[PDB]
Amino acid sequence: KVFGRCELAAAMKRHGLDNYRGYSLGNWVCAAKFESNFNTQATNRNTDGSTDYGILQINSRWWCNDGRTPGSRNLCNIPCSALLSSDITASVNCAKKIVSDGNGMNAWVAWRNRCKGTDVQAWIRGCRL
Ligand SMILES: [Cl-]
Ligand SMILES: [Cl-]
Ligand code: NA
Ligand code: NA
Repeated sequence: KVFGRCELAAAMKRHGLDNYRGYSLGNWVCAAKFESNFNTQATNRNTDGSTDYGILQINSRWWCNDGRTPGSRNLCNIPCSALLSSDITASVNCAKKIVSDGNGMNAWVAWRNRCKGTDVQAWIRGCRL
């Protein structure tokens, strides 16, 4: 599914991401825009052979099992294909584990490089939430 901006913001609020670990909703919408262009089906291979999956581009090295990333972990205890669903629950629940692991949203390269230190509230402007 390709979400609209405000549709995704509402879904992420319904799932408890607004101010989760102190990150306002606009941070999560901004990260999703630049990680996946709001597309739940997005996949991208990494140089080390791992793959990123879904709206928040969650990595198979640590977080999910895709059957082809040797020596990797599965800390969210899910198949990576679950992260491509039109239902974002699995992606959100795994992202909550990632953002809580000590490095906050710096785990998402695109967030650090394109959202951190910008007016992230712009990403939810106009939306009925
Ligand atoms: Cl959803
Ligand atoms: Cl933090
Ligand atoms: Na915000
Ligand atoms: Na894995």
